[PDB]
Amino acid sequence: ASVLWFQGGACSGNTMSFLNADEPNVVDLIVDFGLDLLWHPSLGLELGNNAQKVFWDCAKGERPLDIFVFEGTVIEAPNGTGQMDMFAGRPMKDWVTDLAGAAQIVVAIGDCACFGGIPAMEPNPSGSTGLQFHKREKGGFLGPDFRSKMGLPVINVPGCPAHPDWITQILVALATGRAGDITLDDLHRPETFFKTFTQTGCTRVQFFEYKQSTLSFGEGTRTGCLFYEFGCRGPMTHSPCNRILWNRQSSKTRAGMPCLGCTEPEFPHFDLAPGTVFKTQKVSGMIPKEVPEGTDHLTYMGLAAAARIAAPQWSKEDMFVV
Amino acid sequence: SPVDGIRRRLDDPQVAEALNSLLDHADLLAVLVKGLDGFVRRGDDIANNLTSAIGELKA
Amino acid sequence: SPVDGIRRRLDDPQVAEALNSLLDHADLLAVLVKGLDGFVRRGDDIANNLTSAIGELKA
Amino acid sequence: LDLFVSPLGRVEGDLDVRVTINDGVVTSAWTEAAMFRGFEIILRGKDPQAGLIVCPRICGICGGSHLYKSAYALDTAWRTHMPPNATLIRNICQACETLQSIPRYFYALFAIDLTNKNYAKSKLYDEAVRRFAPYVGTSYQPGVVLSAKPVEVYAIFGGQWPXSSFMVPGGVMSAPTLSDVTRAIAILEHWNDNWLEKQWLGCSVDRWLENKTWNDVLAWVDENESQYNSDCGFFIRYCLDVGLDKYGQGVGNYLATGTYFEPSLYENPTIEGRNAALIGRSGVFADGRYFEFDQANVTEDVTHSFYEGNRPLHPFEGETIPVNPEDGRRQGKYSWAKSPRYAVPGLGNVPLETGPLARRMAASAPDAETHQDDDPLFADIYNAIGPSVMVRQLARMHEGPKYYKWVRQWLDDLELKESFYTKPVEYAEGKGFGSTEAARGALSDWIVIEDSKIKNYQVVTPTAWNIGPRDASEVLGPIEQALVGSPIVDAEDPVELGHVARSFDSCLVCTVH
Ligand code: FCO
Ligand code: F3S
Ligand code: F3S
Ligand code: F3S
Ligand SMILES: [Mg+2]
Ligand code: 3NI
Repeated sequence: ASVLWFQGGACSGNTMSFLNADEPNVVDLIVDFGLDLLWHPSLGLELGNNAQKVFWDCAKGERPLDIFVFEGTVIEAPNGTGQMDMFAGRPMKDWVTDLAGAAQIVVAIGDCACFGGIPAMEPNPSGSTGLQFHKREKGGFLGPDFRSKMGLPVINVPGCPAHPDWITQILVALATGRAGDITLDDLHRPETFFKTFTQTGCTRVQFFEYKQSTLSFGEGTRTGCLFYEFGCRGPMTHSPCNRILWNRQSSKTRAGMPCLGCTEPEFPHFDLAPGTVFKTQKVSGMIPKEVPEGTDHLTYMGLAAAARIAAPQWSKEDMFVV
Repeated sequence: SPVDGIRRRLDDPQVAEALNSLLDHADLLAVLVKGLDGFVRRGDDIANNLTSAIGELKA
Repeated sequence: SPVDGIRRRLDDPQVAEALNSLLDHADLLAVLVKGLDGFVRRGDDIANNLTSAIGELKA
Repeated sequence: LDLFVSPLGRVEGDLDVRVTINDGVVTSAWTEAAMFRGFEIILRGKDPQAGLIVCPRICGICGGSHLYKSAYALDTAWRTHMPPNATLIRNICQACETLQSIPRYFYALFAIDLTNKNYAKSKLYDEAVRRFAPYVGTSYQPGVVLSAKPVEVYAIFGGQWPXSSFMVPGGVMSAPTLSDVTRAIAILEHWNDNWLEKQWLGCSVDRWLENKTWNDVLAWVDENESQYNSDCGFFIRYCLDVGLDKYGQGVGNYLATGTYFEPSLYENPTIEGRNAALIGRSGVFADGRYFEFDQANVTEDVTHSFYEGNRPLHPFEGETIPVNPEDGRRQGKYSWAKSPRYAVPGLGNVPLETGPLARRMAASAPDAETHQDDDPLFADIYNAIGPSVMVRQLARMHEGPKYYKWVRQWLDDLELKESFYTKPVEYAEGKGFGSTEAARGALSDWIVIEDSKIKNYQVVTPTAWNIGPRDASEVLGPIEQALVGSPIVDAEDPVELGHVARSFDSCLVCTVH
């Protein structure tokens, strides 16, 4: 299975995260799983005209392209020319058009590629967009109706960056005959990773249940949930970040950092407008503006009051102790 | 225009009378919403008061 | 004109003060109406939750 | 022969290199950073801490460095207090990201070019291919695989790597537990034993750090078979055999902003107190002389960059106003990289090479305080054989043992019962300068907070220093001058251009942001 991994408006964080892959690690994925990595800007040996030969052979159908991985945004500026992202003699968006049209499967890795991500933040100087989404709005660069040659839409492996498993396990599934096991949600994300929430497996959910808030960073995060004071988007964000830990160690929320909802197409949420960074926007100083997914403010607040009343003593004390 | 129609409704003697009576008691509405804002902003305190009250009945 | 009269009431210092306080806590009113909209749009779910709860007490 | 190489990959982003070749030697070079995201534009008007989220996204491999310096930019802007544990965690995570970068870059990005057919006549070529071939090289696979371990340490403290924002004004978000520190130590020791010492060095880190002269390094290579056949010993021998010590010299002038604060010396971050608090010392090495780094001397020129502007701007007054590359090329602009220049007295606004070599030169400066990196090795190497692809790479690799030792000690220094965060006052106004040495060199944020919003946010990345285009005086950037003089055996595969550009560990996503 040939893989061509291109980077548009990328920071290469998805590649670096991918390189952190374990079980399989990246080398075993590239070699031992029958995935022929034709080229990758961070890893491909070919430069210049040899690299362009590889790209053109993929684009024109001279050689098969099974998986086109795209990382980074599709940069369309200036004026829709895409010249703020010139790659191998073309605007990167033209490469995207050709290769997405050539690939059996197109995988957008990372929010930039999936939805536009950080570069698509206003004022979006690069005219960045995702492959098939611009933020939540379906269509992105390739259009809502784009399908790869295997009939799939762009497989969106979101995250900023995506966790290595979010892509590697998909690649293994494709390589092991389990492509049919891959189900995609409405954002084209693999449901095997994105039916759960970041909160799922968060070490602070018991504090969340009892509405015990982390009050401060550092040692303050030895207790409490980050939802109330730090804008944790865990309960509104689909991800397996607390199921499949980052770097096989931790997750933002475990570590005391609020989930920024990076697997969600709106990321960065509120465009990091003043007062929204590591803060919970609240109505009347006590009602969160955004409640967990599938809850309403009325029920959520009633249950929150009940939980605060029922909260056991340990939920009010440090638990992630030295 | 639909906005023109809301201005047209505002002209209605009966609508106007009711809107005037609402603005006569707008202070009471303001105070009840302020009271609710207060209650909400002290909801944590009231929850701690109910926790200490239940905790007494527990002991 | 009756609409002119509502504009006249708006000028009133006390009416204005109350309307300003209402617009101060308008976020609370918005969130409570959004909470109600949420509760209504998930009313079927809450009804299914009460059905499963009563159905447990039935068994 | 005008040769346009596009893409020149394995530089973490979009790079094209134009070279004029005469008699098989590059006589002039243009580096063209080809991809622009405009994060400085995006950050304007955002939350003052938006940099902690956005700046790591400038780059995947060195986002932790971005986070480090953005956090310190806020710490200085807001006059925060940094608990020593927070400083230690920041140091540990910055250094761990660098320790990940060192092998990951060396094997995945740089050393595979050692398998180029241009070296087929070398007696070491078969071994070079066995070791460094992409994805199958016997040194490539363990080096790349184990490169993920140091950022496991990063994730222990920051939740994840890449893309944590856990370094915040006033400290870090996290509260390490005992098992966090013990596991971080175990991960670091395992990585050191299995890659750094077993594979890279073939000896202990201590034995390597005993090398104080170039002759010491050569004696170390020949000392025993383990060091001789180590990746380091083999790399040195390969460089000397194939001529990687003979080109890529570059400017010979270096900028290190330094990083790794001594916790007791930077508890209250200020711009003015920054240099004294550094462990990895700042320092400018220009015209064979040492100068103190001063951020006030930093300008960015956009004369040949795709930005509007007519004078070099100190980043506090920096602007990022893109021009259409078609128009810019009509004006002689050829790169999305700005041209960072440093005002050195008696030299004007000069290009300075950033990176591990710059750091090693800075570490060779006199008058090091006790907490500071005092290492004469690369002063001696610079005086003995001068800069080159080999020497630049050796500086990078030399940081491995040194930073490993620092990280191990910092992990021991953590006082787990003590604070990791002092809640700062989020002032509506402030001017912050945060700087660090990312793996590739001086990374700096100049932030201006006004009205509780980001008024200005200017990032100057190390590769911008290195790969930034000619300034208004047409003075080539460090990578451009390093390319000049490079032999070109095969214009169809001009691997020497790759050797020079990648010896800087060029990161083009950082270059442009
Ligand atoms: N290292 C690194 Fe990235 C670059 N250049 C930054 O800073
Ligand atoms: S990791 Fe980087 S490539 Fe985009 S998805 Fe996040 S900014
Ligand atoms: S339970 Fe965890 S995911 Fe966030 S909302 Fe609380 S810290
Ligand atoms: S910010 Fe992203 S990486 Fe996971 S913890 Fe939240 S979905
Ligand atoms: Mg900049
Ligand atoms: Ni980088």
